[PDB]
Amino acid sequence: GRLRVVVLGSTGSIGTQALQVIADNPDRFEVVGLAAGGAHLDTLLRQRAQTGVTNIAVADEHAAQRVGDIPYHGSDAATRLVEQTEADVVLNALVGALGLRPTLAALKTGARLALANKESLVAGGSLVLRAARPGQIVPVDSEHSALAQCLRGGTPDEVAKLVLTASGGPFRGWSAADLEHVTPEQAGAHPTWSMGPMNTLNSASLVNKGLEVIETHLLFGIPYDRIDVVVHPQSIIHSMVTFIDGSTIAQASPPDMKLPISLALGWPRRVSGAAAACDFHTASSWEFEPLDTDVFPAVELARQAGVAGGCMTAVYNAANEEAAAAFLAGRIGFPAIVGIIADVLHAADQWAVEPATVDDVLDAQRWARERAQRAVSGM
Amino acid sequence: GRLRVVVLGSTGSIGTQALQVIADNPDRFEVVGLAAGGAHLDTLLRQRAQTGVTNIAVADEHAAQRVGDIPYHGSDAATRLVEQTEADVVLNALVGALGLRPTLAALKTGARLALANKESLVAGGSLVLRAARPGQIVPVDSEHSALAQCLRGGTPDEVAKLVLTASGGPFRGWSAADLEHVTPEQAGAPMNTLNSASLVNKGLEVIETHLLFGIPYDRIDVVVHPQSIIHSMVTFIDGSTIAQASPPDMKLPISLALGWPRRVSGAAAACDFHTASSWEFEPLDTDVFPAVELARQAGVAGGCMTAVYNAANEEAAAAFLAGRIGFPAIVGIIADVLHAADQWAVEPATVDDVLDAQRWARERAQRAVSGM
Ligand SMILES: O=C(c1ccccc1)N(O)CC[C@@H](c1ccc(Cl)c(Cl)c1)P(=O)(O)O
Ligand SMILES: [Mn+2]
Ligand SMILES: [Mn+2]
Repeated sequence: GRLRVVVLGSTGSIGTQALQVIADNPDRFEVVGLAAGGAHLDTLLRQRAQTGVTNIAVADEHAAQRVGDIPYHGSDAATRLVEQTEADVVLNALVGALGLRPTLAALKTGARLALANKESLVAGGSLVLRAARPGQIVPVDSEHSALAQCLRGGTPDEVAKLVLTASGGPFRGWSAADLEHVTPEQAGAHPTWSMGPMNTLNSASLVNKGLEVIETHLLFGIPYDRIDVVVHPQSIIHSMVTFIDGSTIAQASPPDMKLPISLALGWPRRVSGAAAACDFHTASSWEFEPLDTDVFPAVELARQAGVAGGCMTAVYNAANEEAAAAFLAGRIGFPAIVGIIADVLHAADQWAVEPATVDDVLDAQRWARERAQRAVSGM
Repeated sequence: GRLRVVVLGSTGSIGTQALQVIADNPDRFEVVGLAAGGAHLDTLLRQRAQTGVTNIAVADEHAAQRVGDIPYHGSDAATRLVEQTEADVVLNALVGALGLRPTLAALKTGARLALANKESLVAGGSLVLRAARPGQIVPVDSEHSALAQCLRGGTPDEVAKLVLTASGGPFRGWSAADLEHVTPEQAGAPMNTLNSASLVNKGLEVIETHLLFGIPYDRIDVVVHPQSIIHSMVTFIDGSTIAQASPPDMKLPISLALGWPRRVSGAAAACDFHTASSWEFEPLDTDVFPAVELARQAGVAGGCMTAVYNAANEEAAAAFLAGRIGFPAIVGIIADVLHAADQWAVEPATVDDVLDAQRWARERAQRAVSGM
């Protein structure tokens, strides 16, 4: 009855919330593994003391002189923890490149993978899919969690459309001309040595939604031409599924990541009192409007990369990271982020091949960065 | 593959929409029987012509005399059609008291009952429930169709609340004082329309929801949603709500009731999320509209009380239409009648028990009218 949980990336926002859900629900879950990168050693050590969990890994080579009592440490040590720890669920909330090998290891163990790491699907693609059995991957992000719930409304042959909702970001309703000269600070993107500013930039870019469309295709096996994005400023409905008879099923909740986290951990069972429900005793309205795809071409560009397949989505994401970083640094204008991704992709025919190994994904990503760094440089 | 379908009340709105669904899906369904009152004989004869179905029932004896070719005629013609005809699904879209016996006949056959007759469950209560097996009654109403769909979102132990949406009728935001002056014309009256306006329809649907899904009344909520695009929602124990949405079109829940658990391709248009739209929610003004509160009271009391609730409504509704009482007196009289109905919390053993409750309720409502 009690599920054994490995929490990877335990010190970040997703990992800390998952540990609160588990602490609230010791009848349903027990923590059996923790992993974080060496920069987060002090917090990881606090978690060991608080959870009493000693099976912990420092997920990289860093803090190398302070790991004398850590059971796993070094490059790829989170993968080793996953390989060696009996569990029912691996929550992978590692950030970026770190997340890929532990995802692959988790799938090989036969455990459920509660996947928070975007890298795994966006870059890994068919590497990750070929390692998974049907139903083994359960998403942690609000939208994909919404979609997985709404897909319960019918059999696969009855699915007409998947509809992801999007806030539209801070430039919702702006013209191309309006966006020509915006600053990173106008996007709500301010410095911090984390993926925070990148994440907020991707939200302004609509690249966030592009990535979520890619993840949707891979998670649910629905063609790109049947994955739509709708703007919904309230973010109460987190996504919807439209079925062949005309019926749409939607999932709605006040924003709170503990809900989709709880569900991914307990899948298929829901977790009592994980989050607060919508209160239908106070007036509200849920608004929907089309995405302006002329102004925000990032989403259709993600579909184009996705349709090409293989390492093309790794290329899309890696080119975005470089271009977005350039925009953050004040080196390029806002429109050039997606302009650069498009340029890199146009040159990227060699990367439509499926990746044979992790190294092919890494090669595609290095190529894409180099290619994006060139585009940025002149300009 | 082909489900044989008996359509009761074939000439009404639901009936005709159902025939069109069946005609569009001959691989899925076949019409094998029709029943109507006879008021719209033109339609029935036209339906006989288009479907080829000669297996027909007519309530009116003088209207059946008009053709003299109808195998079933009289006050129980529909019931006798159900008893005789080999079917997989009986769609009962008969109106009012006409629907109860046919519902009982249908359940007795073992066929799925696609139920569009509110009276069956609301008045029939446990008598209808005792006649049914798990899953045999499949609701046609948009709200209950939505609920059944949203329940796929989890297991039964995970359900926190069922939330029915209500249009609010044309008198959203009106005071009791405002409602005093309402004419039949303003309330769109047309018994479903009046009930929509008075919120009694929602009251009835709350009772139906309890009896169909076995959720307690204190966990069946109503929210006002004027667009009627969200048709109902379920809130699960983890805080997640699952909602069903579509442009209002009965062909959707009709198709689903006939083909359950399988969906029917192209039954209805989907929401078009490429055009801007707004879905508004607001609480019901329960001071001005207590019909749902009253329905819960009747439901909790149980037995014949919901039969009393519905019959008092119909009498009071008739009085309002006749010009004998004002609009707020409809639900006012329902309350008065229910409050006098302590003796009626007894379980109905037979159809006559239900008819006795309804008689009592009609007479008590009339006495209240003769007061005002
Ligand atoms: O299920 C239905 C219905 C739905 C669509 C079309 C016709 C009837 N009804 O119960 C009719 C009354 C309900 C209703 C439902 C949908 C609409 Cl579009 C309207 Cl006007 C009224 P109510 O919320 O007022 O109680
Ligand atoms: Mn998201
Ligand atoms: Mn209804």
